[PDB]
Amino acid sequence: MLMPRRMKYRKQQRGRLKGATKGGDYVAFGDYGLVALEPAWITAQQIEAARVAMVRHFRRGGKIFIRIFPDKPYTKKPLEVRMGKGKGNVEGYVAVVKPGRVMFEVAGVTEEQAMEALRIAGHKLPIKTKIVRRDAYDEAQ
Amino acid sequence: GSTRNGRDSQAKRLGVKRYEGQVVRAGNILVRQRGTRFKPGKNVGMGRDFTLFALVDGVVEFQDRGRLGRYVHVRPL
Amino acid sequence: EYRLKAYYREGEKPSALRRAGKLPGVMYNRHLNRKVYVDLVEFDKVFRQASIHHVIVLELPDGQSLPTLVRQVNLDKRRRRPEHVDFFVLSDEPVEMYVPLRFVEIHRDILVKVSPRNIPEFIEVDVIGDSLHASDLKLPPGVELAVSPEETI
Amino acid sequence: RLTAYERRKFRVRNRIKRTGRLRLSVFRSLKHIYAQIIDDEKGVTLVSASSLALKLKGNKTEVARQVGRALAEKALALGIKQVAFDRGPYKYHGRVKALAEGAREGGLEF
RNA sequence: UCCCCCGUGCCCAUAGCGGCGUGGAACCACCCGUUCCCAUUCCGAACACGGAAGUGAAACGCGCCAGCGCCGAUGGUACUGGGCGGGCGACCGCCUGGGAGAGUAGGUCGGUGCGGGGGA
RNA sequence: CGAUCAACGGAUAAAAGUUACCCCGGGGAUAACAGGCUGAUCUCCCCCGAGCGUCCACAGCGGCGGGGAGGUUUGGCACCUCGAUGUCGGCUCGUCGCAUCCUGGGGCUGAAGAAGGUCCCAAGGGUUGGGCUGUUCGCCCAUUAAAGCGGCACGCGAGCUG
RNA sequence: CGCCUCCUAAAAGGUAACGGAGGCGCCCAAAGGUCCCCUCAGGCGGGACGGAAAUCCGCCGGAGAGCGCAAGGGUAGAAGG
RNA sequence: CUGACUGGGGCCUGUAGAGCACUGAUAGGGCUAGGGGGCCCACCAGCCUACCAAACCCUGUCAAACUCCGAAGGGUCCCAGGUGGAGCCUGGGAGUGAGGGCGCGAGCGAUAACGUCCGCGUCCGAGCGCGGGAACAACCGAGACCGCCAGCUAAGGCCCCCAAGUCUGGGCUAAGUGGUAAAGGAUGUGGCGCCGCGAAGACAGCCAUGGUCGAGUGGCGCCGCGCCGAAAAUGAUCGGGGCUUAAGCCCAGCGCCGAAGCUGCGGGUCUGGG
Ligand SMILES: [K+]
Ligand SMILES: [K+]
Ligand SMILES: [K+]
Ligand SMILES: [K+]
Ligand SMILES: [K+]
Ligand SMILES: [K+]
Ligand SMILES: [K+]
Ligand SMILES: [K+]
Ligand SMILES: [K+]
Ligand SMILES: [K+]
Ligand SMILES: [K+]
Ligand SMILES: [K+]
Ligand SMILES: [K+]
Ligand SMILES: [K+]
Ligand SMILES: [K+]
Ligand SMILES: [K+]
Ligand SMILES: [Mg+2]
Ligand SMILES: [Mg+2]
Ligand SMILES: [Mg+2]
Ligand SMILES: [Mg+2]
Ligand SMILES: [Mg+2]
Ligand SMILES: [Mg+2]
Ligand SMILES: [Mg+2]
Ligand SMILES: [Mg+2]
Ligand SMILES: [Mg+2]
Ligand SMILES: [Mg+2]
Ligand SMILES: [Mg+2]
Ligand SMILES: [Mg+2]
Ligand SMILES: [Mg+2]
Ligand SMILES: [Mg+2]
Ligand SMILES: [Mg+2]
Ligand SMILES: [Mg+2]
Ligand SMILES: [Mg+2]
Ligand SMILES: [Mg+2]
Ligand SMILES: [Mg+2]
Ligand SMILES: [Mg+2]
Ligand SMILES: [Mg+2]
Ligand SMILES: [Mg+2]
Ligand SMILES: [Mg+2]
Ligand SMILES: [Mg+2]
Ligand SMILES: [Mg+2]
Ligand SMILES: [Mg+2]
Ligand SMILES: [Mg+2]
Ligand SMILES: [Mg+2]
Ligand SMILES: [Mg+2]
Ligand SMILES: [Mg+2]
Ligand SMILES: [Mg+2]
Ligand SMILES: [Mg+2]
Ligand SMILES: [Mg+2]
Ligand SMILES: [Mg+2]
Ligand SMILES: [Mg+2]
Ligand SMILES: [Mg+2]
Ligand SMILES: [Mg+2]
Ligand SMILES: [Mg+2]
Ligand SMILES: [Mg+2]
Ligand SMILES: [Mg+2]
Ligand SMILES: [Mg+2]
Ligand SMILES: [Mg+2]
Ligand SMILES: [Mg+2]
Ligand SMILES: [Mg+2]
Ligand SMILES: [Mg+2]
Ligand SMILES: [Mg+2]
Ligand SMILES: [Mg+2]
Ligand SMILES: [Mg+2]
Ligand SMILES: [Mg+2]
Ligand SMILES: [Mg+2]
Ligand SMILES: [Mg+2]
Ligand SMILES: [Mg+2]
Ligand SMILES: [Mg+2]
Ligand SMILES: [Mg+2]
Ligand SMILES: [Mg+2]
Ligand SMILES: [Mg+2]
Ligand SMILES: [Mg+2]
Ligand SMILES: [Mg+2]
Ligand SMILES: [Mg+2]
Ligand SMILES: [Mg+2]
Ligand SMILES: [Mg+2]
Ligand SMILES: [Mg+2]
Ligand SMILES: [Mg+2]
Ligand SMILES: [Mg+2]
Ligand SMILES: [Mg+2]
Ligand SMILES: [Mg+2]
Ligand SMILES: [Mg+2]
Ligand SMILES: [Mg+2]
Ligand SMILES: [Mg+2]
Ligand SMILES: [Mg+2]
Ligand SMILES: [Mg+2]
Ligand SMILES: [Mg+2]
Ligand SMILES: [Mg+2]
Ligand SMILES: [Mg+2]
Ligand SMILES: [Mg+2]
Ligand SMILES: [Mg+2]
Ligand SMILES: [Mg+2]
Ligand SMILES: [Mg+2]
Ligand SMILES: [Mg+2]
Ligand SMILES: [Mg+2]
Ligand SMILES: [Mg+2]
Ligand SMILES: [Mg+2]
Ligand SMILES: [Mg+2]
Ligand SMILES: [Mg+2]
Ligand SMILES: [Mg+2]
Ligand SMILES: [Mg+2]
Ligand SMILES: [Mg+2]
Ligand SMILES: [Mg+2]
Ligand SMILES: [Mg+2]
Ligand SMILES: [Mg+2]
Ligand SMILES: [Mg+2]
Ligand SMILES: [Mg+2]
Ligand SMILES: [Mg+2]
Ligand SMILES: [Mg+2]
Ligand SMILES: [Mg+2]
Ligand SMILES: [Mg+2]
Ligand SMILES: [Mg+2]
Ligand SMILES: [Mg+2]
Ligand SMILES: [Mg+2]
Ligand SMILES: [Mg+2]
Ligand SMILES: [Mg+2]
Ligand SMILES: [Mg+2]
Ligand SMILES: [Mg+2]
Ligand SMILES: [Mg+2]
Ligand SMILES: [Mg+2]
Ligand SMILES: [Mg+2]
Ligand SMILES: [Mg+2]
Ligand SMILES: [Mg+2]
Ligand SMILES: [Mg+2]
Ligand SMILES: [Mg+2]
Ligand SMILES: [Mg+2]
Ligand SMILES: [Mg+2]
Ligand SMILES: [Mg+2]
Ligand SMILES: [Mg+2]
Ligand SMILES: [Mg+2]
Ligand SMILES: [Mg+2]
Ligand SMILES: [Mg+2]
Ligand SMILES: [Mg+2]
Ligand SMILES: [Mg+2]
Ligand SMILES: [Mg+2]
Ligand SMILES: [Mg+2]
Ligand SMILES: [Mg+2]
Ligand SMILES: [Mg+2]
Ligand SMILES: [Mg+2]
Ligand SMILES: [Mg+2]
Ligand SMILES: [Mg+2]
Ligand SMILES: [Mg+2]
Ligand SMILES: [Mg+2]
Ligand SMILES: [Mg+2]
Ligand SMILES: [Mg+2]
Ligand SMILES: [Mg+2]
Ligand SMILES: [Mg+2]
Ligand SMILES: [Mg+2]
Ligand SMILES: [Mg+2]
Ligand SMILES: [Mg+2]
Ligand SMILES: [Mg+2]
Ligand SMILES: [Mg+2]
Ligand SMILES: [Mg+2]
Ligand SMILES: [Mg+2]
Ligand SMILES: [Mg+2]
Ligand SMILES: [Mg+2]
Ligand SMILES: [Mg+2]
Ligand SMILES: [Mg+2]
Ligand SMILES: [Mg+2]
Ligand SMILES: [Mg+2]
Ligand SMILES: [Mg+2]
Ligand SMILES: [Mg+2]
Ligand SMILES: [Mg+2]
Ligand SMILES: [Mg+2]
Ligand SMILES: [Mg+2]
Ligand SMILES: [Mg+2]
Ligand SMILES: [Mg+2]
Ligand SMILES: [Mg+2]
Ligand SMILES: [Mg+2]
Ligand SMILES: [Mg+2]
Ligand SMILES: [Mg+2]
Ligand SMILES: [Mg+2]
Ligand SMILES: [Mg+2]
Ligand SMILES: [Mg+2]
Ligand SMILES: [Mg+2]
Ligand SMILES: [Mg+2]
Ligand SMILES: [Mg+2]
Ligand SMILES: [Mg+2]
Ligand SMILES: [Mg+2]
Ligand SMILES: [Mg+2]
Ligand SMILES: [Mg+2]
Ligand SMILES: [Mg+2]
Ligand SMILES: [Mg+2]
Ligand SMILES: [Mg+2]
Ligand SMILES: [Mg+2]
Ligand SMILES: [Mg+2]
Ligand SMILES: [Mg+2]
Ligand SMILES: [Mg+2]
Ligand SMILES: [Mg+2]
Ligand SMILES: [Mg+2]
Ligand SMILES: [Mg+2]
Ligand SMILES: [Mg+2]
Ligand SMILES: [Mg+2]
Ligand SMILES: [Mg+2]
Ligand SMILES: [Mg+2]
Ligand SMILES: [Mg+2]
Ligand SMILES: [Mg+2]
Ligand SMILES: [Mg+2]
Ligand SMILES: [Mg+2]
Ligand SMILES: [Mg+2]
Ligand SMILES: [Mg+2]
Ligand SMILES: [Mg+2]
Ligand SMILES: [Mg+2]
Ligand SMILES: [Mg+2]
Ligand SMILES: [Mg+2]
Ligand SMILES: [Mg+2]
Ligand SMILES: [Mg+2]
Ligand SMILES: [Mg+2]
Ligand SMILES: [Mg+2]
Ligand SMILES: [Mg+2]
Ligand SMILES: [Mg+2]
Ligand SMILES: [Mg+2]
Ligand SMILES: [Mg+2]
Ligand SMILES: [Mg+2]
Ligand SMILES: [Mg+2]
Ligand SMILES: [Mg+2]
Ligand SMILES: [Mg+2]
Ligand SMILES: [Mg+2]
Ligand SMILES: [Mg+2]
Ligand SMILES: [Mg+2]
Ligand SMILES: [Mg+2]
Ligand SMILES: [Mg+2]
Ligand SMILES: [Mg+2]
Ligand SMILES: [Mg+2]
Ligand SMILES: [Mg+2]
Ligand SMILES: [Mg+2]
Ligand SMILES: [Mg+2]
Ligand SMILES: [Mg+2]
Ligand SMILES: [Mg+2]
Ligand SMILES: [Mg+2]
Ligand SMILES: [Mg+2]
Ligand SMILES: [Mg+2]
Ligand SMILES: [Mg+2]
Ligand SMILES: [Mg+2]
Ligand SMILES: [Mg+2]
Ligand SMILES: [Mg+2]
Ligand SMILES: [Mg+2]
Ligand SMILES: [Mg+2]
Ligand SMILES: [Mg+2]
Ligand SMILES: [Mg+2]
Ligand SMILES: [Mg+2]
Ligand SMILES: [Mg+2]
Ligand SMILES: [Mg+2]
Ligand SMILES: [Mg+2]
Ligand SMILES: [Mg+2]
Repeated sequence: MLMPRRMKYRKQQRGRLKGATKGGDYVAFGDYGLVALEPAWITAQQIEAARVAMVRHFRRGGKIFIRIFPDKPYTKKPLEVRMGKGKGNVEGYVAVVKPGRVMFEVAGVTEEQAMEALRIAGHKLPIKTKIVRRDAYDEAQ
Repeated sequence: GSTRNGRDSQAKRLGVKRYEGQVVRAGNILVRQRGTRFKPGKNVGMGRDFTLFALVDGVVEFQDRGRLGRYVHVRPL
Repeated sequence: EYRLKAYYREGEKPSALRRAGKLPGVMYNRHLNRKVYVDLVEFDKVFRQASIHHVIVLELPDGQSLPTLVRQVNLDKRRRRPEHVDFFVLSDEPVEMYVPLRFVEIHRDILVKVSPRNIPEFIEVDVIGDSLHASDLKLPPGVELAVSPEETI
Repeated sequence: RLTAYERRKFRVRNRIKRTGRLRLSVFRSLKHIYAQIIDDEKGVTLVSASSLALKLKGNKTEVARQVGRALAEKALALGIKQVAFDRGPYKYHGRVKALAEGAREGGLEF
């Protein structure tokens, strides 16, 4: 499971999920990528669930690129406590993902293997996704 | 938490007090700042807390000199 | 070895053009700068095989067949579609641009300056735990390396 | 980068220009010595004297004293009395000191 | 009015780093000494003075070079003042006015004022 | 000059507890019950298919993750009620929902038969007596076709009990 | 529970929560005035004891050092030695 | 005449966005100070690593307390328009110092609450007066001095309840969808595309790649409107009746109905000017 090794600040404010993706919008490392279609907080558990599913489906071969990282701390108050008395404790980490962001790539596999592995990985994620392949537009960037 | 945090200090109301083209009298405070964000130009003095004040009656003029800094002048009438 | 029809535009709103299935763009070099537009499906079919490497000849309604190169494609992040195209107009001077690579990972377009008349199409490289640098390129006659000498490919 | 010479020149002259007077600027080469009276507000030179133009030859400290007298005599005909002495990178001593006393003996207020 | 040098400004890298060439007639510098004025937490290195045997090697000035650095359009986009809509929500569209950052083409090995010395 | 007048615009030079023996003025400006909004918690249903199942992902199962429904639990909030909305269990009397415990009808089965497992349809009728404990709950005894789960101010004290 | 710094704070100022992070209740007789002089951290190479790191020499290095104590602003054309 | 508001001009700012120059975070690869073992060998070192990892190089990202950048706006001054139950000065009299909903920008909360805490605006409060929204403080329309059996409009409507079109033209839906929900699933349906194979006789059927077969057919993409997914407790229902080339949805027209808004006619009253 991913998380930053060091942090300047333990807790962050809940920001905003506005706008299309800032960076990471084109396939850059692999041959087939999974692209987000709507914004969400993607937790570290969901990232690992998707990665392991591709590893199992890629028996022997395959190399997987994870292009998102959960750097944002996620906070929760303990059960049965009232409002107030400070911000809740850190319970996990999420990655802020906006539409157009390429989340995963794969390489070293056939086309059939890539489409099935990325399809299963998407079922582990809380958002609608699409599968893309590297094209001239990605190389033009 | 609600025990570790909870402190702050009063706001200081810093910034430029008179802008370019305004007519000022001698002694008028022109800038409140921490350090030399603006530098004293012609007919401008600096106090011990980097406050810029006019030395003569006149018109405020702002100037940017690149690597030499930003200057505030008072041009006499 | 590619052709495409381009139409001049003056003041039509680019959002209006895109709703009509068109693609706003610009063409320029150190002498000219003209606003144009092209048909979106026609450009897409050419660009998938003619990337920033190959020359595209634009047919204008003024009777001039200008040989251009794509310098920039601006994509619509949400819809993964091109919203603007920059066309660099070729001339007699040498030009730096990205030629394709032929393998038989790190890069897919090695940058070299070259004349328009000696643009090469294939750069074949023969491929455990090692690495391939750009220093091992064949470098056919007519080009000069426009990258760092120690780039890994 | 700056040298001790360049830092010294700036440090002395920035103090002088703060006062808003006319600055008496002195340049001292291995051979000669030169003096200008400068108005920084307009950026023009009012009067200038040197041992090169006057063809003064002798002991350098003696030469510099006569250059100060000539600059002082030149200054008063133009209605200047009050100036500020700008030593630049030079210590107030020797040839530069001799020029200052010569200017003061000629009727300059500094 | 032309050119070279010396001093002092302004604009504040389009002015810079780096590479190559060049200048001693004049100026400037290095240089020769340390009795004298003055000086080194030791040292004439620095600061200072007295000079003219030598040299433009160093420094400085002046030229050429776009490798780096800096400047940088047009076009399009993001965002947005105002006016209207959609979506269970996260959020998203349309009209009207404004409009980046990055990237591209490209530009740049400064510009200019005052004074002084010399030559044409 | 004498200030942890630090509860730092500093009631006196000088000051702690307890009340189920309690009292008055007020508040639904504010808690405990019930309702309400919400649904983290709770119950149920789906998606994905790693893997189990002699062989075989899907007879029966479903790692890691994902999407919902319900409004029975524990909470969050403090919106009507503090010039009063009686609060557990039992008794009596019911009535409704179906996510069905039995009885009726079906598909599949890793269904020979008999007996089961699982899902679909189905709310007409039914769903026992007793020991322990104030208990709800639960355990136990003897049975049964079966000994269902919930709502109705956790139904029901101007109906009883206490 | 008073005071200082940053964020929240929506590019003037101001702006709340038992919101997110840290400090203060001193000190200095020079750590004050003025005049004069000087310029860092770091890296690379060389040098008895001597090293990761003492003191010495050369080169690059524009502020990444320092400025009594938090943080921010400022600052070598000094506010630093 | 100085006001809110507006026009021109200058100056001030570090948010949105963006970026990686600083401070932190961070993915893949290359090169390697130093690590784990290692062929070892302590006489002495290189080397092996499909195990880490400093700097550096390439590619690729993140930030309320990061910034090489940087808007739209906002603030302020000067000049100009602005005569308004505008502004400024002096004094008398207060009340208020429990707010609330909605929209946008944030924090807290679980990106829950008819939740809580601020900022900018708005309305209710005090407009529980009026029209629409079935009913309904704050959603839409609109600021009620009085009278009229006059007229035009607003939001919203024009099949009946119920005032006005069973109006006109083009298209879609078959689910009573319209008239209450997601991931996911599907030869529903209509419209457009990209490709493939086709009397170099194809897909299906039939005898086994060959004959039989004689006009098309197969694979993907997008769009509109629908279907399943979909279980709660007194009696049901879109407000009701009812509605299917609609009385549903989408596009375009003309007309009408519709308020205490506006106009017409008459009257009262406040302020200012003749
Ligand atoms: K998904
Ligand atoms: K107090
Ligand atoms: K008692
Ligand atoms: K009750
Ligand atoms: K379900
Ligand atoms: K009560
Ligand atoms: K019951
Ligand atoms: K059965
Ligand atoms: K039944
Ligand atoms: K019990
Ligand atoms: K006026
Ligand atoms: K960075
Ligand atoms: K303005
Ligand atoms: K309000
Ligand atoms: K369809
Ligand atoms: K009247
Ligand atoms: Mg928040
Ligand atoms: Mg967020
Ligand atoms: Mg980027
Ligand atoms: Mg949270
Ligand atoms: Mg809190
Ligand atoms: Mg929390
Ligand atoms: Mg994103
Ligand atoms: Mg703290
Ligand atoms: Mg404290
Ligand atoms: Mg605060
Ligand atoms: Mg304050
Ligand atoms: Mg403050
Ligand atoms: Mg300011
Ligand atoms: Mg001071
Ligand atoms: Mg001086
Ligand atoms: Mg010079
Ligand atoms: Mg610049
Ligand atoms: Mg001696
Ligand atoms: Mg030289
Ligand atoms: Mg362009
Ligand atoms: Mg541009
Ligand atoms: Mg532009
Ligand atoms: Mg906007
Ligand atoms: Mg707009
Ligand atoms: Mg805004
Ligand atoms: Mg706007
Ligand atoms: Mg615009
Ligand atoms: Mg831009
Ligand atoms: Mg730009
Ligand atoms: Mg240059
Ligand atoms: Mg006292
Ligand atoms: Mg007290
Ligand atoms: Mg105390
Ligand atoms: Mg005290
Ligand atoms: Mg107190
Ligand atoms: Mg006080
Ligand atoms: Mg106080
Ligand atoms: Mg106070
Ligand atoms: Mg007391
Ligand atoms: Mg007292
Ligand atoms: Mg006492
Ligand atoms: Mg007491
Ligand atoms: Mg007592
Ligand atoms: Mg008590
Ligand atoms: Mg007692
Ligand atoms: Mg008691
Ligand atoms: Mg008792
Ligand atoms: Mg007792
Ligand atoms: Mg008693
Ligand atoms: Mg007693
Ligand atoms: Mg009593
Ligand atoms: Mg009492
Ligand atoms: Mg009492
Ligand atoms: Mg009482
Ligand atoms: Mg009472
Ligand atoms: Mg009261
Ligand atoms: Mg209440
Ligand atoms: Mg109240
Ligand atoms: Mg209370
Ligand atoms: Mg309560
Ligand atoms: Mg209660
Ligand atoms: Mg209560
Ligand atoms: Mg309670
Ligand atoms: Mg309650
Ligand atoms: Mg009630
Ligand atoms: Mg629910
Ligand atoms: Mg839950
Ligand atoms: Mg649950
Ligand atoms: Mg399944
Ligand atoms: Mg198996
Ligand atoms: Mg099987
Ligand atoms: Mg869910
Ligand atoms: Mg459901
Ligand atoms: Mg639910
Ligand atoms: Mg309930
Ligand atoms: Mg409750
Ligand atoms: Mg509570
Ligand atoms: Mg409340
Ligand atoms: Mg409240
Ligand atoms: Mg009563
Ligand atoms: Mg009563
Ligand atoms: Mg009561
Ligand atoms: Mg009662
Ligand atoms: Mg009771
Ligand atoms: Mg009871
Ligand atoms: Mg009982
Ligand atoms: Mg009971
Ligand atoms: Mg009972
Ligand atoms: Mg009973
Ligand atoms: Mg009984
Ligand atoms: Mg009972
Ligand atoms: Mg009974
Ligand atoms: Mg009974
Ligand atoms: Mg029942
Ligand atoms: Mg059923
Ligand atoms: Mg049965
Ligand atoms: Mg049966
Ligand atoms: Mg059987
Ligand atoms: Mg079944
Ligand atoms: Mg069935
Ligand atoms: Mg069933
Ligand atoms: Mg049933
Ligand atoms: Mg029923
Ligand atoms: Mg039923
Ligand atoms: Mg019995
Ligand atoms: Mg029993
Ligand atoms: Mg018995
Ligand atoms: Mg029993
Ligand atoms: Mg017994
Ligand atoms: Mg018995
Ligand atoms: Mg019993
Ligand atoms: Mg019992
Ligand atoms: Mg008993
Ligand atoms: Mg038990
Ligand atoms: Mg039995
Ligand atoms: Mg039994
Ligand atoms: Mg039986
Ligand atoms: Mg109920
Ligand atoms: Mg109840
Ligand atoms: Mg109860
Ligand atoms: Mg009960
Ligand atoms: Mg009950
Ligand atoms: Mg009850
Ligand atoms: Mg009961
Ligand atoms: Mg009862
Ligand atoms: Mg009861
Ligand atoms: Mg009773
Ligand atoms: Mg009872
Ligand atoms: Mg009763
Ligand atoms: Mg009663
Ligand atoms: Mg009763
Ligand atoms: Mg009883
Ligand atoms: Mg009782
Ligand atoms: Mg009792
Ligand atoms: Mg009793
Ligand atoms: Mg206090
Ligand atoms: Mg205090
Ligand atoms: Mg603001
Ligand atoms: Mg400002
Ligand atoms: Mg501010
Ligand atoms: Mg407040
Ligand atoms: Mg407040
Ligand atoms: Mg507190
Ligand atoms: Mg606070
Ligand atoms: Mg701090
Ligand atoms: Mg402290
Ligand atoms: Mg303090
Ligand atoms: Mg002291
Ligand atoms: Mg000090
Ligand atoms: Mg000091
Ligand atoms: Mg520093
Ligand atoms: Mg400290
Ligand atoms: Mg500082
Ligand atoms: Mg500094
Ligand atoms: Mg310096
Ligand atoms: Mg941002
Ligand atoms: Mg930027
Ligand atoms: Mg990060
Ligand atoms: Mg790396
Ligand atoms: Mg970023
Ligand atoms: Mg952000
Ligand atoms: Mg960012
Ligand atoms: Mg900051
Ligand atoms: Mg920022
Ligand atoms: Mg006016
Ligand atoms: Mg007044
Ligand atoms: Mg009165
Ligand atoms: Mg009064
Ligand atoms: Mg009164
Ligand atoms: Mg009052
Ligand atoms: Mg009051
Ligand atoms: Mg008050
Ligand atoms: Mg109060
Ligand atoms: Mg209050
Ligand atoms: Mg209240
Ligand atoms: Mg309140
Ligand atoms: Mg209000
Ligand atoms: Mg408030
Ligand atoms: Mg609303
Ligand atoms: Mg609201
Ligand atoms: Mg609101
Ligand atoms: Mg809102
Ligand atoms: Mg908001
Ligand atoms: Mg906030
Ligand atoms: Mg909020
Ligand atoms: Mg969210
Ligand atoms: Mg809310
Ligand atoms: Mg309400
Ligand atoms: Mg509220
Ligand atoms: Mg605030
Ligand atoms: Mg507010
Ligand atoms: Mg406010
Ligand atoms: Mg608000
Ligand atoms: Mg208001
Ligand atoms: Mg209002
Ligand atoms: Mg209001
Ligand atoms: Mg109203
Ligand atoms: Mg009002
Ligand atoms: Mg109303
Ligand atoms: Mg009302
Ligand atoms: Mg009412
Ligand atoms: Mg009311
Ligand atoms: Mg309406
Ligand atoms: Mg109404
Ligand atoms: Mg109504
Ligand atoms: Mg109705
Ligand atoms: Mg309604
Ligand atoms: Mg209403
Ligand atoms: Mg009403
Ligand atoms: Mg309203
Ligand atoms: Mg009205
Ligand atoms: Mg009337
Ligand atoms: Mg009409
Ligand atoms: Mg109309
Ligand atoms: Mg209207
Ligand atoms: Mg009618
Ligand atoms: Mg009709
Ligand atoms: Mg339909
Ligand atoms: Mg149906
Ligand atoms: Mg349906
Ligand atoms: Mg229906
Ligand atoms: Mg329906
Ligand atoms: Mg559906
Ligand atoms: Mg359905
Ligand atoms: Mg259905
Ligand atoms: Mg239900
Ligand atoms: Mg029709
Ligand atoms: Mg009317
Ligand atoms: Mg009216
Ligand atoms: Mg009238």
